[PDB]
Amino acid sequence: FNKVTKFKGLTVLPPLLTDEMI
Amino acid sequence: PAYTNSFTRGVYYPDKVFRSSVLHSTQDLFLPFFSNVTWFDGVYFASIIIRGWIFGTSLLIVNNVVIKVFEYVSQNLREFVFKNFKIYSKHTPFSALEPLVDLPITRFQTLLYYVGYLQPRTFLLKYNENGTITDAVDCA
Amino acid sequence: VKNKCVNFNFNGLKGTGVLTESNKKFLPFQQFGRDIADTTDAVRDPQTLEILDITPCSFGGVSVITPGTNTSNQVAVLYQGVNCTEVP
Amino acid sequence: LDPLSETKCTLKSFTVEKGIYQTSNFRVQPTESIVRFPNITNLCPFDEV
Ligand SMILES: *[C@@H]1O[C@H](CO)[C@@H](O)[C@H](O)[C@H]1NC(C)=O
Repeated sequence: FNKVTKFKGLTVLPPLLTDEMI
Repeated sequence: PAYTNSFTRGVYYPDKVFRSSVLHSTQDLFLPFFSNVTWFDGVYFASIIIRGWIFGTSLLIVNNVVIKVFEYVSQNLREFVFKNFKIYSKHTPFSALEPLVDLPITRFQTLLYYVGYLQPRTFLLKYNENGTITDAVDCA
Repeated sequence: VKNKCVNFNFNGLKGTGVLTESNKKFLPFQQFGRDIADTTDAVRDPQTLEILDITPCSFGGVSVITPGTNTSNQVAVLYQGVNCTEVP
Repeated sequence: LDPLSETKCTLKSFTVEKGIYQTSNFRVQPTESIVRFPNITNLCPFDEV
């Protein structure tokens, strides 16, 4: 989780399965 | 006509816009890095006593500082990039030149020093958090 | 005005935004700051010379959660990516 | 007229099935207007004429 790392109409929608269920 | 190389000098803040921790590539007239300069559209005039500049196709920048051109009156190493009319400057006991003043020309004279002449080029200028151009790379 | 979506015309820069006081420091010559992707993130108050940040006002997409026209006609609405304070 | 009506109009049906359907975009329109110009301290000598 450490190693791997608002705009003009471009919204990033949230992931349905939270990373605490994955 | 003694010649001295100019190493990483003649960089001037291109515009007022503040950029923080952003590398911006600007195509603008600049003195190419590592270019020989004579040592006695723009000039990176520098002086190690020196008083004023007479520039005309006329304007006399006599140094209050008796600037005169229509005429306008205003208020170790010294660097004075001049462009057509924008004057940048820095006084230092890589250094970038603030826009010291902009005033609403074919030949350069001086009265009482190294001169170099700029060309169109593209450079990558690294602004730090406090918006200071710490470094640059000539891309050619 | 501050903290209200307003039309901002600090001299030379025209934009619609929420103007808030900001902590970043512009060098004396600098007027308007800019951020990656080249947007006008901050402006310097001309009269008071303070760094006033600019943020775009709320935008998002409403979505309707329906039980099914047959099961019911009652609906719910998710306003995506907005803060409950600014919804109405 | 209503949130359900907008979903039915988007799907072009009088029946809408169970789910979440994107129908619209919400924007806060600007409340007022502001203009800020620099402290105009400078003035010139018409007074001397
Ligand atoms: C002349 O001076 C008076 C005060 O001494 C002032 O009220 C008036 O506006 C002035 N007019 C001009 C043209 O300077």
